[PDB]
Amino acid sequence: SASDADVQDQVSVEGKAKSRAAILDRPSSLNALSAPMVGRLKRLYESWEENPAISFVLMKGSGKTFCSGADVLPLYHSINEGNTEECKHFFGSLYNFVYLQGTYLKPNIAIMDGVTMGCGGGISIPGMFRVATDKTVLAHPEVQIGFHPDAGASYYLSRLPGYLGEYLALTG
Amino acid sequence: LRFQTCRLLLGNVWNRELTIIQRRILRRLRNRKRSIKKRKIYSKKYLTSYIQLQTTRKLSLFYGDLPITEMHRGTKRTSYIPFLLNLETRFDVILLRLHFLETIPQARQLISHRRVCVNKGMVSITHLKLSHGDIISFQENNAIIRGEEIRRSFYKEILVEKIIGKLLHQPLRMWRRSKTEWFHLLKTKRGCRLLLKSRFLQQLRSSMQEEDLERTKKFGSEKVCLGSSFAEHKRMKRNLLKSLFLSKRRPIVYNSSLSLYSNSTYCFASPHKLTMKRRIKRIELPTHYLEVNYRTPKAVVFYGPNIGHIPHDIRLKDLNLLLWSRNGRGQNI
Amino acid sequence: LTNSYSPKKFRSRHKKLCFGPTTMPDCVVVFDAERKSSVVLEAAKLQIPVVAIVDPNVPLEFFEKITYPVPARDSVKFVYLFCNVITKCFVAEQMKMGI
Amino acid sequence: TISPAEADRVVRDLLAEVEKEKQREREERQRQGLDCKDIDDEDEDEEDYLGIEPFIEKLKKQNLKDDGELNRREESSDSDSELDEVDWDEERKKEDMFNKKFQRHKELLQTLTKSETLDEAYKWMTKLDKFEEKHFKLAPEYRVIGELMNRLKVAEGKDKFILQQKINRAMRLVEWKEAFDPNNPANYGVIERDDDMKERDDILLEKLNAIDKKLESKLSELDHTFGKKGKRLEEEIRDLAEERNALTEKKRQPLYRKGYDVHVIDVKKVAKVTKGGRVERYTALMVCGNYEGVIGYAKAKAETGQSAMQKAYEKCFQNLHYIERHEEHTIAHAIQTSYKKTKLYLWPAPTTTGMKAGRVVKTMLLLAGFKNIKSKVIGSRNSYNTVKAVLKALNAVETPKDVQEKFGRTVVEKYLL
Amino acid sequence: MIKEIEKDNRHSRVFVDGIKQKMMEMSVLLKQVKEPGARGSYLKDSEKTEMYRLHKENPEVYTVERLAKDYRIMRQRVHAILFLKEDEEEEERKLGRPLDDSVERLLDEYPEFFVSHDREFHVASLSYKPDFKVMPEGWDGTIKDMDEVHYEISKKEDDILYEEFLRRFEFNKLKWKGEVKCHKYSRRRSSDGWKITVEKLGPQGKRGNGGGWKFVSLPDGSSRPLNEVEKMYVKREAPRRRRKIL
Amino acid sequence: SWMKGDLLSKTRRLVGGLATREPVWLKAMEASPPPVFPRSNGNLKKI
Ligand SMILES: [Mg+2]
Repeated sequence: SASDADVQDQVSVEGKAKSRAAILDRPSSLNALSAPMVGRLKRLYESWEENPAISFVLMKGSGKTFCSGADVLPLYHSINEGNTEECKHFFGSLYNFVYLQGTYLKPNIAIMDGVTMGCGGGISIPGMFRVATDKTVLAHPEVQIGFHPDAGASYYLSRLPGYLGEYLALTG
Repeated sequence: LRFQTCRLLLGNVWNRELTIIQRRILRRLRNRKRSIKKRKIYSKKYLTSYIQLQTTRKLSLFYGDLPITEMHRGTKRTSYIPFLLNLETRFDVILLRLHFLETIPQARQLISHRRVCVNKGMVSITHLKLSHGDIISFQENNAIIRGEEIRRSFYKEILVEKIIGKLLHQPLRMWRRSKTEWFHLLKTKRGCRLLLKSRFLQQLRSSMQEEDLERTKKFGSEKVCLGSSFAEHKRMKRNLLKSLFLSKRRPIVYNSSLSLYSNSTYCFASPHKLTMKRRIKRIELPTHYLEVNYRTPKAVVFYGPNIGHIPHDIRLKDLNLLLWSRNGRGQNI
Repeated sequence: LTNSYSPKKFRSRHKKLCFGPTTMPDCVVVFDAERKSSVVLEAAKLQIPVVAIVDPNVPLEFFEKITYPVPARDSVKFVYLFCNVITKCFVAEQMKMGI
Repeated sequence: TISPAEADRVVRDLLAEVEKEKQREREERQRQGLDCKDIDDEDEDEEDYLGIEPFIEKLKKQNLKDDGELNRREESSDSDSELDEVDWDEERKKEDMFNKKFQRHKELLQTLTKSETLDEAYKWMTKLDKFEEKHFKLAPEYRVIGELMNRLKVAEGKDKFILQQKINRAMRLVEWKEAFDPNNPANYGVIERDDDMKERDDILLEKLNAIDKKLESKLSELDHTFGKKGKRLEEEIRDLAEERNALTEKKRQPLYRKGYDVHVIDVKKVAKVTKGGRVERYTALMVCGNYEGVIGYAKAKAETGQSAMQKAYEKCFQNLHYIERHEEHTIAHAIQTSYKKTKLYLWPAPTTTGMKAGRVVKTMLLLAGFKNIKSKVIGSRNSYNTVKAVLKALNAVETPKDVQEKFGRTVVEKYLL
Repeated sequence: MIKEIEKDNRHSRVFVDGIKQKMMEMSVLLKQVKEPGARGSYLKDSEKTEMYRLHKENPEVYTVERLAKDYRIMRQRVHAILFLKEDEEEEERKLGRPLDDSVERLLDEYPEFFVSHDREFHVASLSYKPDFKVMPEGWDGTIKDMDEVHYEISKKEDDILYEEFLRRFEFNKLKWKGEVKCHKYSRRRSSDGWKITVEKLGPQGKRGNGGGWKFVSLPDGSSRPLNEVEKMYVKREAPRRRRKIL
Repeated sequence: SWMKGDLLSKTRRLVGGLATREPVWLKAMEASPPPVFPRSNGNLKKI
């Protein structure tokens, strides 16, 4: 159709010789993940894993922000309208993408070139390679919004040395 | 006339009985063909003129002295594939393929003399094209001689091809004296029945079965057999190593396991053995597109011919200069 | 390198008799700033990789045949550092095999 | 084999068995009433089952005429196998090569059963593993083909179709890989004498190394030696240099590759002028190919045409290119190149078209494995510049894999779309 | 413990003694692989006699599609085999004795003396013409399997070839029985004259893609719709919107 | 020869097509590929 021209702009693809890069380009929301963005990302990564002409995949972000987490305003307005189905579908799509990232058959590399919050770490930290820069800032302020560090953040924070996972998940 | 074409083509393209003198000539002709094949590295005209002219001559002889170059030049196509596939649907060619007759000139004489029917109507057009659905038969007063000659062709075919060269590689004169006794047995229906039900032909059949099995190893058949059965072949070695560890850390079992593993390793790793003895050339049956009932005899066309199943004795590398076929896919390409 | 199986004859004290290598090298490491030898041309002719230090004024015909360029001025200290790093890496990999 | 007396025995037994069955059926009928008009004069004189009696009379007459040697072999009639021309020494060397490997294998399995210590048992197990992984190792492609054949015997319908096509492709690839592997020394020859090659090269390598150490030591002791001893060391060094030169000559054996066809493109007489007259030599241009995408060429000059062809034949395997083909029968797209003043056009064609080319282009395209290409040589038809333009054209084709890597995008055949 | 080793040796001996069997079924599968769809086995005359019995007994259950699936041949060959067996029994009823079949049993008992090529299913011959499309950079999507597309092409060509065979074979069958003239001196006028077969031309007379609508117009002044034979005549003379397969 | 590309890609295509036997250095180059830098447009700036 023609209505998905905004989603294809929100999740761009750059192709190289044997590799593909997914780029987050939602500068209004600081690259916050919506349901169509997660659906497109899941479709792209499934097709790239199936393709034997692609060696490894990438995930980048455009702007000063890598990914500011999930776009919760749409879920808030959906919960205000009574039905809870939209939030549900967004959540199993996001956790399905995180599970795909954790079990991915080819190498995957994330370039973290800015602020990473919430599920932004959840789509990248289960990957095989992770590149951090001097602009990379990682925080988990889910307790200060009334929510919990989901999207696999209870997997990798709990495996940090000592009790640093608790400090990060409680203080943000 | 026709034996002299062997001197032109340096091999037995004539298909009648050779004398002693003609066999002595063929020895020298095949020596010439061997010395020419070694000489091909230093020949500028080998591909474009020599091999192509010899292949075209062989194809003309194969289809009953037809002008193959002229008729193919009538079409504007470079490759011979559609031309040869169209030739296989001719009425005289099909009458040769069904083994209702022995040569193309016999078939042309029978069709021209108004003695073969297509869909119960007499058709005297030797170049007629038969499409799928056509029914071929003979005349009612003609079919009994055709049945007798078809039986004679098949039984003297087994006696003159499958018995002379398969394990009875006898010298010429004593085999010619021996053929009288073999011909007397075919005089009766009881003799043909008893030759069919005999342990002689059963041993010949079993040896040819084993011989056809051995030729499959040139394609790496035994390696595919090992690849199918990799897990249990490994499990045999796991069992041997487990037994030789457990029952040794503190002997018929060891000898039995060693004999089994060595038998399996020999059966799966032995290379293909191409022996000195020449392969017997077998009569082909056109069952991919022609359905035959040899009792009357009658036949029905139900499909189209195949470019890889035309029974010419031309090598693939020579004939590829005319066909230009991507061989190996099974298609008419 | 391209004619390494050619015969050689002893003459005198001379400039000393040396034969070519018995095995063809799998790599050539070159320190030829003034291009006094035909090493890069013969190695490119024989499909052998070349590790060399490249000056700013290297010709395109020589630069095209250098598989592993190292852009530097070939000072004594840099050649020492280059060779020390090469030596240490080679013998650290070689000690990992029992050798 | 089967004795001819055994054949006479079995045919006489068959005729006897015919007579015994006839008399037994005659007895069974005649005891139960049943007159035997269908037994007498219906299996004896008026059977005529094949119409073979005139052939018997014709053969009987031709067997009582001439004399020769009755057991003399002659030339066969249905001979001309024509693919039975392979050098038998390599094949009878394969047999005892496999036999020596198998005997070594049997010896290690018998040594594994003769151990007493599990440290020794583990050591001989690792020796067996290193032997089997180097001499009795099955290629992984055959494991893929075996798994696919396992799925195929229980497949039906669309799956049976698709698996048959996939295994057809795999069998073609493994046959090609086994026939044209450069790592197998069985895929090489000698050329006319101008693991056995492995060890005969290793012994010469060790001899050359020993001679080089000896030469270095003698040059070392020559540097400090003056007088007649210096001359004696000089003569000793010259003898060592002669030995090393001869041993270096002995390693230069040119090899040809099996499964390749080599063809002459051009043999020319060239000339040079001196004060004594014209000096005439021959140049030979030749091409080679394995019909599977590998093509090469060489040009040589010698005193005679035969010698020039021989030098080019020895040189022809030293510059081999790999050419990508589309579906093993044509080029991916239309290509136009020029080398000097020779312009070459090549056009891809569908699968029943054929090769439309002049002899130089046709020979090179045939040896590279193409089947359906149209071509045109425009301008100069210098055969050597034509060869070079053909190689320039075939290396400038951009395959769908090349486009896919160059642009970072998926390239699809249009009929699969 | 040693009983486990004995069962392991039994598991090894049941395989090693049956290696030659596995090589035999592998040879048949190799015949099917190297020529895709080739059935690798040769169909015997006794199997065709059994096919004729199963068709004559229960034609509603043992149909052409079922007999083709069971004996792994094409439906065209099933129709041909059934016609030839019908003719064989008509000839043996006219003769009074069963026909001689020496050639058939020589072919049945010793198939290894001969080469056969009898096919199971149809594989289409593709013009492997290079023609490519570059997808967009952000294309998510799955390329089709070329074996799947080859299967669909082959099945379409199989359906076409089957119906063309059916039409030509039924026409030749009732030419064999004697309902088609085919000889110019057997085409004679009736006592009232000639029947005609009148086709309606133009866009307003079309019966569909294939030609115009037809009626008969008898010599007595009456007209009638087409018969079944006349319907076959209509169907066989239509233009076909394809190139010639085989 | 007439093949295009650098040493690595040309050697990969030759080895894959079974034209040349695999050299010893081919795996060492594939493990540590020669370095690549972006296009620079050739305008060197005065420091
Ligand atoms: Mg001119």
